[PDB]
Amino acid sequence: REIVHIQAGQCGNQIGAKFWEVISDEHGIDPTGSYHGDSDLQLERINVYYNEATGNKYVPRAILVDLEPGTMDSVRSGPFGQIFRPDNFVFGQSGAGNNWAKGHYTEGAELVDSVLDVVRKESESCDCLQGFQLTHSLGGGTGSGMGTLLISKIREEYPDRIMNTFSVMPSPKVSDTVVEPYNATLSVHQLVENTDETYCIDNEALYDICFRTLKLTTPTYGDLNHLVSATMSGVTTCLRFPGQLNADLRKLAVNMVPFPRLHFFMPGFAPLTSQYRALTVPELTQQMFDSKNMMAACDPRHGRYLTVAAIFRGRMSMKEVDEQMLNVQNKNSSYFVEWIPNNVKTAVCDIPPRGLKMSATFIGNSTAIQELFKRISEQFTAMFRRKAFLHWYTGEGMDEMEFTEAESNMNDLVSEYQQYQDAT
Amino acid sequence: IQKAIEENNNFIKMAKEKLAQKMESNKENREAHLAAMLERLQEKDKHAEEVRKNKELKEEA
Ligand SMILES: Nc1nc2c(ncn2[C@@H]2O[C@H](COP(=O)(O)OP(=O)(O)O)[C@@H](O)[C@H]2O)c(=O)[nH]1
Ligand SMILES: [Ca+2]
Ligand SMILES: [Ca+2]
Ligand SMILES: [Mg+2]
Repeated sequence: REIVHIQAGQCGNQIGAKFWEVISDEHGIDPTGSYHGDSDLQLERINVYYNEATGNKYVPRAILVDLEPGTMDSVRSGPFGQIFRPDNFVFGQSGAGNNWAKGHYTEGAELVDSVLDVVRKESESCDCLQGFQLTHSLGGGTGSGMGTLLISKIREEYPDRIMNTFSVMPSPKVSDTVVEPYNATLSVHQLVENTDETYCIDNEALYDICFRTLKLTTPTYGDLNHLVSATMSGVTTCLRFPGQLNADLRKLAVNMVPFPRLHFFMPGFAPLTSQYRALTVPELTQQMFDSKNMMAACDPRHGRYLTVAAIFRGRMSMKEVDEQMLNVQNKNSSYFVEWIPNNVKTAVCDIPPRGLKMSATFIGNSTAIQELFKRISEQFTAMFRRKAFLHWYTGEGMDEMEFTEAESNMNDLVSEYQQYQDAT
Repeated sequence: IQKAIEENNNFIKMAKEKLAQKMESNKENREAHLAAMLERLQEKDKHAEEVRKNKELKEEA
């Protein structure tokens, strides 16, 4: 079941490069694309993310997109630069200037057809494509605007294929420009309409984890992307390794999304790294459900869990795991809805990640994700009520009306979450 | 996108129009000032011609 990967913009490309590094390591592929691992469990599900090339080299089914060549210069030079198919570097020369309008309407539109050509030529070589995954930020212009435009186009061309995203939310504590709430607000609406699952990675949470928990006084984007790549590896673990259930993207989405618009997930990971202590299953579960281990800066106790999936990795006792999970639930059971019976599920992968003997990845569909959207909305409004900086967008053809619509759709989305938080 | 193009073109057009109008108006104004000053000097020459003509009408007396 093949997956097509797309990474757009600076943040998108950086996080995608780290993800490919991580999973290439896990699958035993070296930077040249040659396999040098030590198990066939590494290969049984390797066609999901890699094409088999001449000489039986393995090449990621990844399309790299940017409106400027910088980050893709670095990527093509970096650790795993030479593994990406050269044709799949699709770039422009100008940039998007952290402007959603430039990425979605002006500069991006000039290149979206070129990108879709590579998307198509990758899809044709798929025995049965199960869907797409995109990595991008919502606070910039290329990732944000052009990736949402690409998602719209892909839905047009592949209306019946799963579209999932790892989307990095902006946060003032780690910020590049002040117009991030605008871009984010306009992107989120797009996602609400055009993604089956969006894993909300909040840089606020990443920074707070790297500072308060890993005790890193001056976190760089690399330190946050370490966590993001760990989570991305965890989320996709069940599809990349053979010991697991039989579910494509569509089945997992079907069981994790009770309502179409409420498909924004809170990722989580444990333990947090940047040690040799063997971590125990009870500690894994407790940390995994701890808010301090989660990538979205929301308090799960201010909301309720619609569905929960946990992927443990490592050699552990499934009996102990499943006792500890049942502990953490039956104990704190006021934060799980009673109208979705048995909404917590757990998988255990006999293969661990690298550096860690036991890890747990947390995917939670919680109504507490509100707290992120209201945050963004507040920032949005705090500027939009004075039309502040709107000239950046009006100069590229946008009308205030559109900003008002984007504000309203997200305030609606917040309200929908409130509706399912009170239901009994 | 077409609205963005339309506004860029509109800005260029009105920049050009207002500048052309300004330069035309300035040329007209400076030309009028010079012309007035030149005609004033000519009328001055005239008064000069008149008085010098007058000198000839008293010597014949
Ligand atoms: N996690 C993470 N976030 C980033 C990184 N670089 C930028 N961002 C965030 O994304 C926004 C900038 O988006 P950018 O990557 O420039 O995409 P573009 O502007 O569309 O090219 C900023 O608001 C940052 O908070 C990164 O390396 N890692
Ligand atoms: Ca151009
Ligand atoms: Ca074409
Ligand atoms: Mg940037």
